[PDB]
Amino acid sequence: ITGINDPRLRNPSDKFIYATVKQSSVDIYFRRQVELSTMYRHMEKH
Amino acid sequence: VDLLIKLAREMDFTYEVHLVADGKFGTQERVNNSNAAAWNGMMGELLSG
Amino acid sequence: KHPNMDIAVILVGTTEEVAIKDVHEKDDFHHLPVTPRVELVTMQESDPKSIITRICDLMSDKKVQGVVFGDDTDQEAIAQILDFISVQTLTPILGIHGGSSMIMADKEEASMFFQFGPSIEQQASVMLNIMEEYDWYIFSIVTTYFPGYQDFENKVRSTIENSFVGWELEEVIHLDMSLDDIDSKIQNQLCKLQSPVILLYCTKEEATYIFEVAHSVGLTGYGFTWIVPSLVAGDTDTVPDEFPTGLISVSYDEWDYDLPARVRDGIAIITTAASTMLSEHNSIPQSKSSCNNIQESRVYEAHMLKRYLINVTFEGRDLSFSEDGYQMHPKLVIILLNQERKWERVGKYKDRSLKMWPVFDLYSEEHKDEHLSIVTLEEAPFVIVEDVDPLSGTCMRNTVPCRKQIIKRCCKGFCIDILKKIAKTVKFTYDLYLVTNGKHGKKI
Amino acid sequence: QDFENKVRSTIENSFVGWELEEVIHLDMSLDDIDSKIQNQLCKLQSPVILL
Amino acid sequence: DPKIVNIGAVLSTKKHEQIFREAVNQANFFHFTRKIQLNATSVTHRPNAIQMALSVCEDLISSQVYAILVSHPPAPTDHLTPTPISYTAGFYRIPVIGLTTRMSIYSDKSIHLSFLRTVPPYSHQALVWFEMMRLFNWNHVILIVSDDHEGRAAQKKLETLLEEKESKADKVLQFEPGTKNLTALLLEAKELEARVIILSASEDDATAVYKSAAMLDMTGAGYVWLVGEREISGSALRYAPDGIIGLQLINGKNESAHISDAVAVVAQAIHELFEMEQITDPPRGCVGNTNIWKTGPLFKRVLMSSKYPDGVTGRIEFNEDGDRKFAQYSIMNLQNRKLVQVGIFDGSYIIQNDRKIIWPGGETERPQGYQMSTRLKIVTIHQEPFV
Ligand SMILES: C[C@@H](CN1CCC(Cc2ccccc2)CC1)[C@@H](O)c1ccc(O)cc1
Ligand SMILES: *[C@@H]1O[C@H](CO)[C@@H](O)[C@H](O)[C@H]1NC(C)=O
Repeated sequence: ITGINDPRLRNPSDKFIYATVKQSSVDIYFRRQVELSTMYRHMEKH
Repeated sequence: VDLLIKLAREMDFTYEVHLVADGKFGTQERVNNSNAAAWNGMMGELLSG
Repeated sequence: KHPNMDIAVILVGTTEEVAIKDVHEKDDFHHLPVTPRVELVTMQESDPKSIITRICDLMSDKKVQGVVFGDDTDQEAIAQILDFISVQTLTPILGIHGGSSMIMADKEEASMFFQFGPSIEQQASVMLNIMEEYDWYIFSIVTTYFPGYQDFENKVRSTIENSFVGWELEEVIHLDMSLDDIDSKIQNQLCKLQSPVILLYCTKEEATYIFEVAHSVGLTGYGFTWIVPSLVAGDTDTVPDEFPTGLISVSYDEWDYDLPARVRDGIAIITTAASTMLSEHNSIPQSKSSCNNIQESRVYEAHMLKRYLINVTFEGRDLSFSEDGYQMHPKLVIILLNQERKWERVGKYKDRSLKMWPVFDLYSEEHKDEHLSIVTLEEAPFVIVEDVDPLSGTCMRNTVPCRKQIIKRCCKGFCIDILKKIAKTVKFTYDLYLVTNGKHGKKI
Repeated sequence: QDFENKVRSTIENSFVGWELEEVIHLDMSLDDIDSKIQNQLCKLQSPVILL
Repeated sequence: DPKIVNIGAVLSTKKHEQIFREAVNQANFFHFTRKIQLNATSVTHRPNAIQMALSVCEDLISSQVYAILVSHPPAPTDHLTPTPISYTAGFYRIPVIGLTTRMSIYSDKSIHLSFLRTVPPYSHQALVWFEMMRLFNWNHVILIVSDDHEGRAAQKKLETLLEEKESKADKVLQFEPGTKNLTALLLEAKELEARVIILSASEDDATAVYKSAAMLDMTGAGYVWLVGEREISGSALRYAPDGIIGLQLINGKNESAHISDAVAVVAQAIHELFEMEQITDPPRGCVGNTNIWKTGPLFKRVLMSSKYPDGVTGRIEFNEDGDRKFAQYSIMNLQNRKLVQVGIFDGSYIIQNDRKIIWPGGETERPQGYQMSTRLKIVTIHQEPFV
């Protein structure tokens, strides 16, 4: 994973999972922040 | 814990510890009207006391 | 043995002296255990004294156990008045049209009052669905001190927090119509807001003043758009043109079902509640109606009726209420002010889901005119078609809708983003779909 | 606008990125019931005003 | 030519009606009668809400009242018996002024938008408590409220006062009315370190509160009690604990002083009003008018801003909600199981009467609060590296 901004994240795939805990503060980072707000949803899955 | 007891030797306080019921630390949630309930988890315990 | 209930209904207005009398009440669904006994009365123009006097007058010894109210009027206040009588009588009252249907302050729990207008919360939800459909993400709210504020602000807050999209709430404004202004204090605030999409909430009369002031401020023009709840549009029969054109608002449809059909719904609800309450306790709901004296004994027992009456179903149709007394999900129509004085329908919305007709560049611009539909094809990375989450029911984040004739597909990618920035800069709206024959152009 | 023009040259020539926010032209003639001057003036958010 | 401008009111007794008319005539005599004259109309309280509302639409509004005054009836029925008028006048935006309604539910402009009063609500009593809290330096307290618009409003007001400071919710405790046993909630209260308590409830509820509180011996020293006027009064007084601190609004019982003053203010407001043009008379009679009265909100605006600081009741100014400002209360103490004035509160500053301070249990002087907690309850989560 090249960076915090990873094209691989930016290029999400159903085939390549990226996983987190719902209600983890990271999720709060995803919801509160507008700039990456699109990217949150892919993480939300699984 | 070692930090806490380090403080406890440093600080006048005495400590009793219990883990929060919810596995989550805390997050805002629940009902719509006004602002309702409070963030679930240990943080919620802190405000609740 | 024979359990005949006592009921009364009133119509105000109707644009007739000799308003259509007793059109309904004709036996339908007679199977229901209690048969209705109906007394119908009409009164021409509304008053607190006239209505209070008449409703108590019909109460007399008559002992009516239910009332339905209906009006030609645009008046907000009426519902509350009848509600007050209900609080006093503990006699159920509901209304099928106009002002009674128009929203009101949160009803006293002990009190029994119902409205066939939509819930404030529901309406706010529909307003949000409308904004999401056109993907207008950034918006502000102008409100007034009229009841339901903060139930509305809260409802918007709840509805907004949950969604993934990076929408922006810019400002919320609370201005008292009371302490009416020399200051044009409303002008002084309203002038501040820069946001493109505005939700307004107030009494029918207040909307006029706020709009004249907005016309002075320059808020009605050119790219800004306004969205409104049931109250302002009211009947929709009469429309001061002080309201700007392109004004967007939701209301109940007259065309789908006429007022007598609606009254039939009300009667059906009252007698169904009576039948269910009967089935439970085998007990007559009938009670002494007279307001002047103390409320009749065992009327205090009536609470359970409300408990029974909240959800009622007949004709394969649900009347289910909400704790506030608005019906849970009446069918609703998305309406716009067509050029000139027309209120012309744009959308239909029901239960969970909403459907709207126009594709693109919705809604006579001085700088420029018409609308542009666009076609594309899927290629990676540049134009990517994705299947939208079925649970969500509509596209998420950067994804913009595109349709393919063969089903809604969600397009996002390089072309989508470049197009999006371009649309933002040149300021026009557009409809996007997918090509069928031959993808990128081919010569045979 | 000659005032505007002189300012446009003076402000423009300099390397610095100062910002002109709004320029407002209002006729004292056709005196207002509308408080059109209030309606314009209320809008501007800038800290420093040349009148 | 003279013009007769009517006023209307609902009052407890015919004697008070005569007092009303007398005050009105004093207003006429002392202000220009050539330009304008004031006329008085009034009616006794009716048994139900409905007879009275009908009275307003028929007996009063037919006289074209520019404003209405209202007072609590001789035997209070439920509460907020002057609820209907605020609604009824409100339709036409006719300003209403209550004399005796200290009820808080009228403070929200939304539901009652025509309502003004010559007395502050029970919620505004918190102004005292904050000042009280301010003097004694207890930042830590506990709040016990009944669950209703009244209690919640009190909580909102006090918390809003605290918001200027770092927000202080030391603890807050909500109970629902009509509940005879409150013991568990107080058991929860003792655990909280802060030893000072403040409560708002109805008399009947307060009986239960003190009854439950005495069982757990929270009435003892090291604990402080602050309360509303209603709490010290009635059956609640009988079961009340010693050393409690209490409040009584001045001239709260008297309608008449408030009558003379309210009418004086109305007169000043009108005479100030007619200085303005594009005025319209209020609607003649309830019948046939579905429309509001455009002047009414303006009449409200001037009337809220209407000064005239010299009055029989005290200083007069009105807050945003139309509630009165700068009212005066008399602090009360329970010494020897009897009510005594330890001090009196007027304006924004408390005043200390010569009487000795009493605290609950035996104290010559004992301002004690907050104790200290010798224990820390610590919480954690299951995270592998640090736990
Ligand atoms: C809600 C209305 C007052 N509201 C309550 C009383 C009702 C008249 C009535 C008379 C007799 C019996 C029952 C009811 C008329 C409507 C007012 O507060 C308001 C209006 C608009 C606004 O921005 C702020 C406040
Ligand atoms: C003055 O009040 C009396 C009631 O005492 C009433 O009869 C009369 O009509 C009133 N005058 C006006 C002009 O309203």
